Amino acid sequence: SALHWRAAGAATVLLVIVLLAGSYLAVLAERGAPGAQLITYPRALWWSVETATTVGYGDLYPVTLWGRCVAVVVMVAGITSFGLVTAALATWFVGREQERRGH
Amino acid sequence: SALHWRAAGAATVLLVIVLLAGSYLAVLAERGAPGAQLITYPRALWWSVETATTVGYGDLYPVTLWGRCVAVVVMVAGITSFGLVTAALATWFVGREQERRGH
Amino acid sequence: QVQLQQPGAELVKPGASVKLSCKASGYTFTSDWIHWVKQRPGHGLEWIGEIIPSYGRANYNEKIQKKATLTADKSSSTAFMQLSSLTSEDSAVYYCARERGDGYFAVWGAGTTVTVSSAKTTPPSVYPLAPGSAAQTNSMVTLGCLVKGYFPEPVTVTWNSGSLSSGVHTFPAVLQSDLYTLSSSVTVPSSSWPSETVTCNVAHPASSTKVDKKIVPRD
Amino acid sequence: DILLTQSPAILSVSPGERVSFSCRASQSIGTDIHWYQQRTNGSPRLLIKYASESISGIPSRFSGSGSGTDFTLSINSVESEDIANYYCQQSNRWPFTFGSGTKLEI
Amino acid sequence: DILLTQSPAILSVSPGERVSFSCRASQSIGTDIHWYQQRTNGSPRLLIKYASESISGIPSRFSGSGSGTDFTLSINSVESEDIANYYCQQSNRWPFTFGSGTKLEI
Ligand SMILES: CCCC[N+](CCCC)(CCCC)CCCC
Ligand SMILES: CCCCCCCCCO
Ligand SMILES: CCCCCCCCCO
Ligand SMILES: [Tl+]
Ligand SMILES: [Tl+]
Ligand SMILES: [Tl+]
Ligand SMILES: [Tl+]
Repeated sequence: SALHWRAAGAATVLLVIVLLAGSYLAVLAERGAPGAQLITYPRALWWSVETATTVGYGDLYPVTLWGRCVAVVVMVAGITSFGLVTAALATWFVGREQERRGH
Repeated sequence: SALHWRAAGAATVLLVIVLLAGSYLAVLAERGAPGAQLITYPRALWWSVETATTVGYGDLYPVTLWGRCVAVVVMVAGITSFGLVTAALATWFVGREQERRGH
Repeated sequence: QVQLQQPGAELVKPGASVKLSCKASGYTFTSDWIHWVKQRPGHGLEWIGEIIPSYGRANYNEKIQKKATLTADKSSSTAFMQLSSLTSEDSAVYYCARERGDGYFAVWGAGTTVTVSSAKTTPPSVYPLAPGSAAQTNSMVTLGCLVKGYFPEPVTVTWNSGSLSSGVHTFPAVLQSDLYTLSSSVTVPSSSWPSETVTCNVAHPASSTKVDKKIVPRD
Repeated sequence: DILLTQSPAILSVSPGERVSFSCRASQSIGTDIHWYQQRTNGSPRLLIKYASESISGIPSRFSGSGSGTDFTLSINSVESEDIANYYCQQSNRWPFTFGSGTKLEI
Repeated sequence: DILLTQSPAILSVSPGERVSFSCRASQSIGTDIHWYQQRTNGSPRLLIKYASESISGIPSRFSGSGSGTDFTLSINSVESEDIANYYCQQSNRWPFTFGSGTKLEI
């Protein structure tokens, strides 16, 4: 198991922990704020996913300071993990291309 | 400290300066435009973050020319920084994979 | 089985304060929220607030004056709602419900009847009600028992320990200068009584009393 | 905060007829409306969740519908056990809110 | 531009009773409503910010609620010092706007 693949895996597992923790913390953060809609766990988990992927449809989003803070972590964990998968694929291509060049 | 890591850091610090400056300039740009909602600093800072990450929920967004210009810088600074983190991770993986190949 | 347990009643003097409890059973998830709903006599449901026991965070309806304070004891699976400095306006049934974090109230408690007055607690006098000697009957016979002179509400009246349900009517209590009165009526087939026993069980939570009364023919 | 309006406070229906309870939301709330039944001296009982999702242990006689601002709780062929107060509640925006309620009269 | 409507211009209440001031927004504005108090010959004084956030230095007797289009400023147990004009103002969309105001009368 090469490093880039161990990191990709680690990244995926971690991102999933951030999606769950984040969903739990968003709801906890948003309740108490009138008009808040990021207030039930199931859709909160869905919200976290569309936030981690950066899609952000606009159906759900935090309105509180702490909920938005939770959001930032989720966004960054999402952008960073996927990016780390991109970098792991680049490594795979570079090394195979090396072998192919007989370097 | 390798280059890719110094750049990643520099990138993060810079992105944070663009998030703050941008929030300040968005508000300054948007006030005076009826219907504008990107008009108070706290949510403006939140807006800048979701713009830098490209999530763009749709809760806040500029309606003025200058506010949108501010937006472009924030988007590009956001897309560029994170991408620069991806490239820094690729470098880390490529070099470790080199050592692993004993190249 | 019974998931939320709330004590039947609590009497409180104007200005004083009380703490109601809500012991939970069945499944417990860190995602659970315990809610408190206030219902005044002749009024609808009113949301007081909520609490996430697995964190201790509570939120309150900002549309009404805050007379409550939510807390929970994770170990005893017990949520408590403290009502402080009450007035007659605070008298009502207070239910607690469990919400799995999905928006709806799956289960509710029986609710605690809170009464705010200076009056004293008085258990009831459960007199029986059997038909007089000159009373004829048909396929059925109507017995009953009088619950009088009690305070505050409520009083659960069952027949034969709840084993007798049909033919039962328990009329709303009427207030008579600091004391309540009500009657419950049960109807069984004439042939069955007094061949088969018929007893009215009267429980008065505020006075921690519970009494029985066999309804037998008149001397 | 979302206001829930329960059309007529009382509904008169003939035995076995079909009855519909209306619950209007002051704004669009998807299908985040839940119905409760409450008999005299009773605790509220969940009848329908998320506008139309049935709850086991509840007669198939009960069904709910609607989305957005208008929701309906229906009882196909009403019977005496159904005499009670029916409430709708929303979980779309905080805080959760209840409708004033509608009494079923046979 | 957002119009803020303050229901009755004058509100009559008995000493110590609870009073509620209504402020309606011509469109949905979250909780971006702020309440001001102004006594005769006085400057406006911030009472509540963001619909329900209390301000230190302000009696706990005052509280606000609502979100979207309907907001309420409440005074639990009114007293003479409370006689004044109450205004609501919004910061949701530019330009900021004020409600016409409601006078408290005891
Ligand atoms: C130029 C837009 C780039 C959008 N990204 C990548 C494309 C996604 C289809 C979204 C990543 C979501 C994990 C990167 C956003 C970086 C802030
Ligand atoms: C990232 C740290 C957790 C976010 C804050 C949670 C606040 C919960 C409510 O009090
Ligand atoms: C990127 C340069 C700053 C954006 C323009 C700000 C205009 C402020 C208002 O006059
Ligand atoms: Tl994106
Ligand atoms: Tl997006
Ligand atoms: Tl978007
Ligand atoms: Tl969007």
